[PDB]
Amino acid sequence: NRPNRLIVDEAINEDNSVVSLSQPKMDELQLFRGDTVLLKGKKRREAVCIVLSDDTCSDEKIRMNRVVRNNLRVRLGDVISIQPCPDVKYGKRIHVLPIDDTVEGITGNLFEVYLKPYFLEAYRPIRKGDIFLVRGGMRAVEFKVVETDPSPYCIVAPDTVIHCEGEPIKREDEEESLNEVGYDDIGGCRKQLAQIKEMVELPLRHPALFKAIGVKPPRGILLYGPPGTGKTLIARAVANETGAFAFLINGPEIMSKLAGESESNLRKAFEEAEKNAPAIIFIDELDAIAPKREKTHGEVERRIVSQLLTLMDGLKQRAHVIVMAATNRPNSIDPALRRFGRFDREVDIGIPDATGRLEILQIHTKNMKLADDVDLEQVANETHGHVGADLAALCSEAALQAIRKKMDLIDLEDETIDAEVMNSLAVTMDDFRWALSQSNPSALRETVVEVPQVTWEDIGGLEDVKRELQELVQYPVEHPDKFLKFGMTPSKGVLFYGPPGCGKTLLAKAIANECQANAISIKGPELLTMWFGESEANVREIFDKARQAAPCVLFFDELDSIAKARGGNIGDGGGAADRVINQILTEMDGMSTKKNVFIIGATNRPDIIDPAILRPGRLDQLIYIPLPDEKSRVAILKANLRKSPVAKDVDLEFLAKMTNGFSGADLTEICQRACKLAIRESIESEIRRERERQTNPSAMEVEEDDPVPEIRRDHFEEAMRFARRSVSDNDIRKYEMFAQTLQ
Amino acid sequence: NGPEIMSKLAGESESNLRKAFEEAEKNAPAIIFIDELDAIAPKREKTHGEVERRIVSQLLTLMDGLKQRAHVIVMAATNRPNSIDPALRRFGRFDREVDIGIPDATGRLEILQIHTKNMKLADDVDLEQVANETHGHVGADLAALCSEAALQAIRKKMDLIDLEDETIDAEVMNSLAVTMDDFRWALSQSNPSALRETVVEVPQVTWEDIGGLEDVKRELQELVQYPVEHPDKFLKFGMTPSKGVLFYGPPGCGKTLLAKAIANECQANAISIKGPELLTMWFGESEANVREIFDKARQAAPCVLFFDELDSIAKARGGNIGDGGGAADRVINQILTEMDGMSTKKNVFIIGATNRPDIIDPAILRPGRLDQLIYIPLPDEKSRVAILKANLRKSPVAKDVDLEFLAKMTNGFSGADLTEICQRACKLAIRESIESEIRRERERQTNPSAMEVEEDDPVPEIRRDHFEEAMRFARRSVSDNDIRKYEMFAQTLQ
Repeated sequence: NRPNRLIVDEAINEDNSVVSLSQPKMDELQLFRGDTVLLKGKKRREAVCIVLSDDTCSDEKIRMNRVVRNNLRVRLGDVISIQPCPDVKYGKRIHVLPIDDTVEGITGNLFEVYLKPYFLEAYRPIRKGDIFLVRGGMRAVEFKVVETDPSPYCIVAPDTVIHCEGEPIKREDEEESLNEVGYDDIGGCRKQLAQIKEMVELPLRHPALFKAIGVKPPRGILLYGPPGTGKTLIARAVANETGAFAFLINGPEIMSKLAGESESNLRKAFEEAEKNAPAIIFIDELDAIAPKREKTHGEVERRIVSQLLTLMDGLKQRAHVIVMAATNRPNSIDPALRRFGRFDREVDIGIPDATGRLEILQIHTKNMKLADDVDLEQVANETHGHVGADLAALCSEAALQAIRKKMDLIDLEDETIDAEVMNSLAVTMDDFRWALSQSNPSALRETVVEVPQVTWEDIGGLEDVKRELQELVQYPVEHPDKFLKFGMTPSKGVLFYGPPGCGKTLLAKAIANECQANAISIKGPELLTMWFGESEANVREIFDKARQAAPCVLFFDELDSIAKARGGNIGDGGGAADRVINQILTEMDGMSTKKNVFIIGATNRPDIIDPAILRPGRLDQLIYIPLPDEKSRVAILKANLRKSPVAKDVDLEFLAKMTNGFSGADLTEICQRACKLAIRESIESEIRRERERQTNPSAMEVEEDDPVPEIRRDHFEEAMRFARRSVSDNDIRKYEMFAQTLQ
Repeated sequence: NGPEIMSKLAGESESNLRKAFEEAEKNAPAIIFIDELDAIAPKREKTHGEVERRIVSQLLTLMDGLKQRAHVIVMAATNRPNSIDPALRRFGRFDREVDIGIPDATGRLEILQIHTKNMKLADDVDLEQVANETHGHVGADLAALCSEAALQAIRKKMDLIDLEDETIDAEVMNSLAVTMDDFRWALSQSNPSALRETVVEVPQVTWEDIGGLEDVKRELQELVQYPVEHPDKFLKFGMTPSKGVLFYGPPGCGKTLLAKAIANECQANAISIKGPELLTMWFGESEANVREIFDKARQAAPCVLFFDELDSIAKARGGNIGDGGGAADRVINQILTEMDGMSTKKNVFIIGATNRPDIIDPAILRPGRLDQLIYIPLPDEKSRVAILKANLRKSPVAKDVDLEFLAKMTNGFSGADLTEICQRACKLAIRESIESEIRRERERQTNPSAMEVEEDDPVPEIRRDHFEEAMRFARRSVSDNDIRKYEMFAQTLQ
């Protein structure tokens, strides 16, 4: 609705000093011809200069020299706030000096060769930060701000004095790129970024607006996350977007200096941050300054931790200063800092999922010059355990092997052709596959949080189980009003039991997928690790994480692992009590339903699970997953072969008909054996025909007809010739007895 | 400020601490506050160095030089008592201690009031309901919750106003208010900073929450109520109070629901400890913590210290046969020691509970200890009526359903089973309501009837149908063999 809130679009006058008009808009403005109009955009950098060299284009979209997009803006679709501010002072003059592309060739004076013919009767109505193109030649070189005799911008005049003693730069350009980093650059963490924005942007932009209510803003934020996730870029991008100041503190850099000099820098940091407008302080590798005091032994260490604490306690809320710190884990710093008034809010970064890795590949892949076969999606999905720095390494590896293996006899010779052939250079899928061959991910041990994609199309039947699940997880998160009306206490668990590998792990994920909620899976080996290692404190981390990421279906399978470890039902002299079970019970008893975190369990031998966990306030529910009946195996098969070709001579319904009861993994084994037979037959036929072509000197005999690009009935018939009923009837009867009489 | 003192140089640290007391002595009756004493005088086993002890010594000597003629008093803040050098916890030094604790439902209400003064609330804001459902919070979490709700209101309401710079912002802040949904959302994303600490407060459960047990009530009132009112009778007849009682019977028949009751009738605090803590101190082999509980029980008196699942450790090493050993362990020994080293004149009571009494060490039933055994039996006629009325008092109910009929149909049941029946009925009601609502919504959607008003909940309450469906799947959670075994345990108390 703001009248001067209008889009900006393409421009044709290669000189940036021109700014457009829109006569219907000029009638709205007081836009006068002369020196300058203040056209305001983002990050406070503007493109202020002479005006009215436009009205060639349509209205509602101001024509602004494209070079004022990289500056003052980012892309199209933006909006300008054009408001005149002509008649600026006439100081001495504005800086003259190039930046990047002038040392390449004759330099002379850098003013009187190429740039002099442009400050003619248009004597630079400018604003420091306006960047453009000006030359007396190839017509592509920048003109940047270096000096400032008058603080505000002016209109130059002859007879002045200029010193091109300055040198064109390039490292300065990299620094400018750091300033340039913005929301689109950082990728792979969307949900996390939204919280930081809603936390820091609103207090910053309008301080008095948030102060009027007077509620407390946050003083410090602590970011978790393994290395390489990208945390410096987040802080720099936030600072760039809020147009505020910044200050960086490196822990190792602080610790290197002398004992006496260590505190001076840390005091100066806060002092400088206090002398400016709303600013943000960043500390990287906090563990190097304030680790757990049990490890540290000395005098300087505590004498610096105390300084950090006292400085953090002297803000007073009237300075509009906020601090963010980077640390690997929460249980890695002195708990003194994790207190109110000190660091009190925490945000975890995590590990990018399949969606985020696609964004990271995109931001990195800009100069790749890819081919059609490059399927970035397939590349991203098969990238388990990588982080924001491993992907860059993978891209570099693929690119450099392309360079070498292709120009194995070109790049070795010195000649400009190298650059030329770089234009001819490209990248193929095989390069990416090969590079993925030698990729050692830096994180394959960390607990995984994400939304599994498994849908019930992946498992056919279990209708009543579907209904019960939707009752237990779906309905509560939609209509709490019904619980309020009838005063109801949600149930917080459910227990499974039945034969082995009948899809239990394939159901929990399913509900999460229908709930769009994350999921976490923990198996028996971890239970054995914390048993033998006798470290059950880890059980507090899992739950803690489950609390941060909610909702989650925390799934425990092979619950009977520890029970069977000390024998079966008879077991040892003891009963059915252990340590990890006690910690599980404690955490369950100390959890609030109002965070919507669900717990699921699984086991094959339910007779050897402690009954101490089936009382109210706990699972208190038992569900039995039976052997698949008719046409459930049909859906299982369709899921199995949906990634492999199949002919029509084979009918999955026939395979289902032949079997009279089977487990879940056995059908997968049958399909895999059929695939193995197909692969062997194809390879053998191909090699035999290749040998025929070799021994026979038929220099030209073209024949490309794969005898088996698919699968036939024969493969499945041979598979049927060797198969198992993996479960005996005695187990079925035992489960029937376990059903008891449910009166 | 402790950290402020520690930051300075070694030489400069003592000058400030001397100047503090010097200035305090130059004025009229004054008070000195030390925050985070742990930063200056921690347990010396942790500290290794020279400056640390050279400052603890200065603190002690300064503390010993008051002379009582200056009218100067000092208070210090510390997280726990076993966190400072015991030198300071001596006579002439710090000798009096006061525990702040964790605010209960009543206190959190006051904190909400003091914080909520510019909130500009609406009618629906029920601060009471907000306060009661605030377990585990402290004096700083409530401020954070207030801020979260306020700012969420600011954003979600002025999502297209506050983003534009204009004085109207302040003006719309006048139009700004807060709704209950904002508080509920804030409570959704609230992580309390204290959910593991022992709780001390007066439970509100009354005997209206459990109907029968007349003789049990009389004996309770004899054991806990009467002594705290007429010690003169004990003096006259020269009587020694009994300091314990033991329970035994089937599972979950209200044992936990009785101890609190007596506390409620006595307006005295209560503390509950369960088997998982016993297993934690067994496996962890840290029974010293057993001295903390009692210590706290001494500070907050009277208290009915309740131990349930006492047979947990007994069953852990098997049942009656168990292991080669008998019925002796470590935590039981510490319990016996602390009971033997306690004075009745502080009025602290101890209660126990268990389901399998045959596997509890008889070493604790001798005089000077519980020495009393009580059996809570299966509820008889109309006790289940009271338990039902307690169960559904937070839910609407129609008149077609008669709780007396439900009691009549059953011929003996546990305590939690009736709760399960009520919960299943509530689940059926919720499912039926949701299904009917969604079906009618789909009818309204598929039919382009732009205006068809009908607000008649088919079930804003519960009907019998739900209860007969519940009856169609119910369990007697306890078998008759257990009843006979308890009968044998009754033995012949000639």
